[PDB]
Amino acid sequence: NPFDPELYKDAAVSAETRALNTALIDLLETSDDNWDIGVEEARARRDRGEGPFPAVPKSPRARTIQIPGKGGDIALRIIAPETPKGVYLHFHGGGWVFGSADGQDPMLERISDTTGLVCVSVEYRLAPEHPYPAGPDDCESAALWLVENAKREFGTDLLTIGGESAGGHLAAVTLLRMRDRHGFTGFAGANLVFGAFDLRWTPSARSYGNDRYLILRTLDLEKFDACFLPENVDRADPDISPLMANLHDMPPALFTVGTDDALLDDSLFMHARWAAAGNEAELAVYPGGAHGFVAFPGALAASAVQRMDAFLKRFTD
Ligand SMILES: [Cl-]
Repeated sequence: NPFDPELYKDAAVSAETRALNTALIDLLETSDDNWDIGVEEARARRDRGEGPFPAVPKSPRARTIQIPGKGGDIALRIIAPETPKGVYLHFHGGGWVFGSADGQDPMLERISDTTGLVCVSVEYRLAPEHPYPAGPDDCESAALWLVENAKREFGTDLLTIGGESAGGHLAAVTLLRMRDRHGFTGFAGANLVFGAFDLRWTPSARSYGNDRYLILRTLDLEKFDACFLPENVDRADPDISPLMANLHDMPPALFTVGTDDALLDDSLFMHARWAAAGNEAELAVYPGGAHGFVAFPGALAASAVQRMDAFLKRFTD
């Protein structure tokens, strides 16, 4: 199914999806570029709800747990059911530069209500103020804290992980760190939503181009790279590009991606290697889907959401 070539042709893109993408492109090309206004101003504009996209409401159910990290306290954002059936450890996207733990409360609340999972979203340090390995260090600190304390805090030891884009990257990096550095392979499932797994940039990431500002341009990836990775690094390092890693004994994973995404190849490649290492692996490909398409209205996003939430719910009983 996800390798049906028809899935990748223009004909498979619904009228609704094409129209949404066209409007998003226009919206983004009309508004000031984030790289033109600079990082801090771009964050500040999103903060006061002034960005291309309308602000995202915060849940009154959200509460915060400060845990210790290498660079100080790390904020863990919590949305919990009355009786948690497990934990969803979540990492926001934003190219290791933008986004926040409190930037997607509606989604987290939806996940928690449907799955019965307590959602824990991590405020990991952001580049370029705090380049690699700061972000990954904080995500590892969170995962470690959960393994140690989830029973006490939430009355459960069932752990899942997930994230969008750079958050998907971080989810994979964190899984591999927990296995390699701490001998822990106890996560039950991984929700990897259009993540970046090869920071050398896969073919589709290099060739997507900038002529069409559909959420994510090749330019954006190049800028994220410059912020996140010091000159000192080797992008082939498995801690930097999880696609390069030995993937043995990883949890079941769902890879969710649209065909109109610069990072398409990242999900296709990571899926293939995930399966080839002997793990359970599902690839869900959505025709015409933009990068970040699951946040938008419309039937295509709704279908991806149903699939992802059902995937997470599976690991609870
Ligand atoms: Cl066609």
